[PDB]
Amino acid sequence: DIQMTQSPSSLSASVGDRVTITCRASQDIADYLNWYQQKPGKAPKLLIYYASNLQSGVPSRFSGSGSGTDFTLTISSLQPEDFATYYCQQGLGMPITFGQGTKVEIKRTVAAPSVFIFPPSDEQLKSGTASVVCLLNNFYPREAKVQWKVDNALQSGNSQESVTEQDSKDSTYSLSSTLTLSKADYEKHKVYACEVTHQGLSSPVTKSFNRGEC
Amino acid sequence: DIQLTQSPDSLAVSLGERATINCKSSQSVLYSSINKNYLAWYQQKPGQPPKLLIYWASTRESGVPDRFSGSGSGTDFTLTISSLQAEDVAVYYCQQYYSTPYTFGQGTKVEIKRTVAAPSVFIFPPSDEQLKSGTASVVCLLNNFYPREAKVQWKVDNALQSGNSQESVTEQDSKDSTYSLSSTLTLSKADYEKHKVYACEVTHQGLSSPVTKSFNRGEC
Amino acid sequence: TNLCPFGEVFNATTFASVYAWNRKRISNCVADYSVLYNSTSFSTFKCYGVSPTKLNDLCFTNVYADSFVVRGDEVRQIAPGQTGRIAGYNYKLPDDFTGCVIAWNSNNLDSKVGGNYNYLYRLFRKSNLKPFERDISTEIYQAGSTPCNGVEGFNCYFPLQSYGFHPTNGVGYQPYRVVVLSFELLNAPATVCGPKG
Amino acid sequence: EVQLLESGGGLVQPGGSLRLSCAASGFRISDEDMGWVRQAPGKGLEWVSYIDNAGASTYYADSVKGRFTISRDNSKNTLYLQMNSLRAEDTAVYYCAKSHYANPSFDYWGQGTLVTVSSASTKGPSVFPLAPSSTAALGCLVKDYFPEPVTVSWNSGALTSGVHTFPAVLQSSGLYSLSSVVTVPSSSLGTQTYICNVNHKPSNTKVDKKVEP
Amino acid sequence: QMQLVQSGTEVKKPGESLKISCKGSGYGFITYWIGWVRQMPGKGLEWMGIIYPGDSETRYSPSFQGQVTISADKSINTAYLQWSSLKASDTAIYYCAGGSGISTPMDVWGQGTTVTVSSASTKGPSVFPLAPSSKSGTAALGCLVKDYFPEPVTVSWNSGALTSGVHTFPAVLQSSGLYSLSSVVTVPSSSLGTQTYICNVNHKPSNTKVDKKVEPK
Ligand SMILES: *[C@@H]1O[C@H](CO[C@@H]2O[C@@H](C)[C@@H](O)[C@@H](O)[C@@H]2O)[C@@H](O[C@@H]2O[C@H](CO)[C@@H](O)[C@H](O)[C@H]2NC(C)=O)[C@H](O)[C@H]1NC(C)=O
Ligand SMILES: *[C@@H]1O[C@H](CO)[C@@H](O)[C@H](O)[C@H]1NC(C)=O
Ligand SMILES: [Cl-]
Ligand SMILES: [Cl-]
Ligand SMILES: [Cl-]
Ligand SMILES: [Cl-]
Ligand SMILES: [Cl-]
Repeated sequence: DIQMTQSPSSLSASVGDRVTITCRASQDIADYLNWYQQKPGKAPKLLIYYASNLQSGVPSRFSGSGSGTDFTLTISSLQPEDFATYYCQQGLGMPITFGQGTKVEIKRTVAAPSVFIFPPSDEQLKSGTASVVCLLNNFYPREAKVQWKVDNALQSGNSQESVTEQDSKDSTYSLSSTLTLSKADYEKHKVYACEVTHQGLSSPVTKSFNRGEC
Repeated sequence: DIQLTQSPDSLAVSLGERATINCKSSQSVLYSSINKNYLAWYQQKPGQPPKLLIYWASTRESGVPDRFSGSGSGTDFTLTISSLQAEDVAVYYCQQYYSTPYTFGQGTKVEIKRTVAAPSVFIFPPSDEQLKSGTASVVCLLNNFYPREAKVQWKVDNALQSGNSQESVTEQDSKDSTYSLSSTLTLSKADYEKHKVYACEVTHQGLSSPVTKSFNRGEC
Repeated sequence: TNLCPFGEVFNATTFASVYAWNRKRISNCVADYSVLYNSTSFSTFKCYGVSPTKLNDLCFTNVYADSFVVRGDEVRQIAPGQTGRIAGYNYKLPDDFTGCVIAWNSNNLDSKVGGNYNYLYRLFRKSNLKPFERDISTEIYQAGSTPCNGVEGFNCYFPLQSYGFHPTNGVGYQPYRVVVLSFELLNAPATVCGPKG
Repeated sequence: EVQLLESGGGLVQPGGSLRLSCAASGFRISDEDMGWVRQAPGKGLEWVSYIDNAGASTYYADSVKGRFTISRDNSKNTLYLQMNSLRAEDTAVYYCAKSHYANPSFDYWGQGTLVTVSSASTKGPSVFPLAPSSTAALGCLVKDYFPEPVTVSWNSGALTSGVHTFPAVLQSSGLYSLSSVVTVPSSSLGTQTYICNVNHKPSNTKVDKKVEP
Repeated sequence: QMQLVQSGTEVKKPGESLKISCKGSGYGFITYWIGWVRQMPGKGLEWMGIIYPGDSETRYSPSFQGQVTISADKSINTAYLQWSSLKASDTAIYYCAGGSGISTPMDVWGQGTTVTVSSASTKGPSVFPLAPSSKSGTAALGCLVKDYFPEPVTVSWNSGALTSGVHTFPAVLQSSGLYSLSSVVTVPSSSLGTQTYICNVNHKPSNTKVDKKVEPK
């Protein structure tokens, strides 16, 4: 196969900056190189065909150059909507091979998370399972730490979290952490708290509820 | 190679009636891409290059009158003149251009059909001036006969002559639609002076029996 | 009343490599073929099975416009019954080919000081192509008795090779752009015509 | 305009089979090259199969050779990928795409369809409220379903501002769980009504949930 | 359209070389293939070969391969047919014919080039009378035009005055290599007495004009 190696694998860049992504081919593919953009939950979109030709409907902010074994995609003025994974793909012949992708994140001001806590609904407890949900809304950068504590007891192994992809408008992230307990374990203890650590905060912020309030 | 055979070799039809010429190929001439047979018909008149009449078996060339039509498929094709007119008297060829080498049919001569007419035969002895050279030519003339098939035989003292005569025939006359033939017997002066009776015997359908015209060397 | 997109074919900015020859099917339009045969810009114009002077009177169900670049000495290979690396390994026409092969020198567009190496041909293949078949495979060709296992080496050749189009090349080694027009009449309405068809 | 509409994906047993279709419009399915490219969850793009606009030559990656077959139906203007002897590693979003050049360059892509290969059984989600306490936030917990995907809207599509529907996490039980939050003005709590619309097609379950304080 | 114009008449000795030409003029000559056709006297058409001037691709009939060279100058739209050593059996008329492609009809023809190959030299004819017999409603007389090379000769009777009943026969090649023909007029004119009957023959290749009066011996 013709191996395609992109560089870098990820990058952060502020709005308006010039972003340069390179693609190397293990063999000479002449000008048969293509660049695609893929945004969360959508099919890839062709940006550049034949090393340097811009597809219809794609803005001239994107351009491409190179030939033989070395190629470059350039975004002249990075916009918040350009957050995406960018792939190269040789079209010299079969088998078709893609590069591993380059994840482009937009660098933003430091935004501190807004933390909310949600106690288990009554229906779920009737089902016999308790799920507590901690929400970290509209923060930057992505690195955060969520720490569940029940009666000030450090929890571990009983929680999952997922993060939304970067927002195409304000470039922030959001994170939901779910602590799953049995209904019995839930009715045993009293204090349920979510401790959040982030660069935007002077100290970790904690949001708590006492079991059975308003 | 693809071979073409025309039938008939000659054809006589009256004015305003239909003439039909056939062409048989040793192999099909069909392109499956467009479903066409690669066969053409040309007309040639004396002293002129051939003129393309029909291509793709049945398509008329620009300006070709509607009297001519092409027909057939596979290995059997037909040129048809629906009503002959004086300007249709000519030799018609079929030709395949399916693949090189291009090949022609042997050609079919088309003449106007006429009522049978017997030839008027004349014999001409050699001139005394030609005999001064050392060679003698006797000429027999068959004037205004139809059909064209006619046989002349030279008899010198009732001996049949072979290989010392040549013939020539005119083309069908634009008015009488008949032919005319001239035959020349060439002898050395010595052999000419060794014999007496010089005879031309003509056989033709217009004659119930061969007509012999003769002279005797040295008689007024 | 729709004009056939022959201009897109003949006046394209860049042509295809011959191993990856381009094909565009054309129908449901009217075409003025004279724009082609009234031209003085073509170096060769070899038609097979049909008269271009009679195309303006004809309708077909499809017209295929294939196009690519080869070097000058190989232009003659674009024809039925040819033998060679182009006819065998890259672009092959059938024995009963019905269409026109139109080619012109493009040294000013496709050659370059320093050399244009972006046009490629297939040099090796295990068997000859069928008519109108394309092959964009890049497997390692085993030339000898030793298996290759997808790595270049001795008797193990990458099957594609570049033309080296420099402007100083002899005319036989200069780039020529080639358009092939195929005409086909199936059991279907014939919708691509000349003006008089 | 060119459009490629995919269908046929879903849950299939290991070793089972499935046929994906890609109905095209705006061009004739056989005039341009067509291919299938897949993406396993969170991974890169992998080309799977291809068919050209010349002699209908076909191509397959080694990872699917002998099991997949690409074809077209011209009368339906549709592309097909028949997949046999499916394995867990075949679980992916499958895309059909068109290439306008003989050198593969995919200029139009289908929306994609998810193919899940697993022995697990289809189960519909339980939807619970994430009630707001006393700018505020409220949500819906779409818990314990299989397979993916689910769709969540808010107020039947009107409420799309400040809404974060989180990616699903696979739980220890092997069932997916998900949550959808929305940020709304605090004063608007008493006046407004908030409904989360959860749709799980694989199990054919639609749940409209009222989330009240 | 398209027109093909061929070179002039040729009269050659055996062993001599020869090259005849064929020029195209008209729209779209680049599409045209030029073939050569032989027609021996009184015979049919024999295809010899074809050439595409654009790249000089040349195909010969197996009956003619090895015997001739077909070529073309594309800078003057001209195709050529040539021999290196003519034989008397090469005597024929040669046509060029064009078609806008291979496997296409021959839709345009040249006017033909007559080629006579013979060891004979230019010679004017001897005219002898075909005296009418004294026996004779209608009589017949004529003139024998013998031993002339090359063709042709023209015959008129009483200086174009008598045209009815005239039959001038096609020439004939004698074993000597010289041609001969006869012209005969059926004069039913019993006359034969100051009716005046002279034949005028012109052999332009030899500047030979001869009048001869045909009188009863
Ligand atoms: C392909 O292009 C040629 C030439 O293009 C011309 O110049 C370009 C800069 C652009 O402006 C084109 O629109 C021009 O046509 C075309 O040939 C010309 O055709 C027109 C109209 O038939 C004629 O008046 C010109 O004389 C032609 N110029 C030539 C022959 O040099 C041609 O029609 C285009 N299409 C095809 C299929 O060849
Ligand atoms: C081609 O050339 C000349 C230009 O007028 C003319 O005789 C002929 O009709 C032209 N045809 C077209 C279609 O331009
Ligand atoms: Cl960069
Ligand atoms: Cl070969
Ligand atoms: Cl080489
Ligand atoms: Cl093959
Ligand atoms: Cl195949």
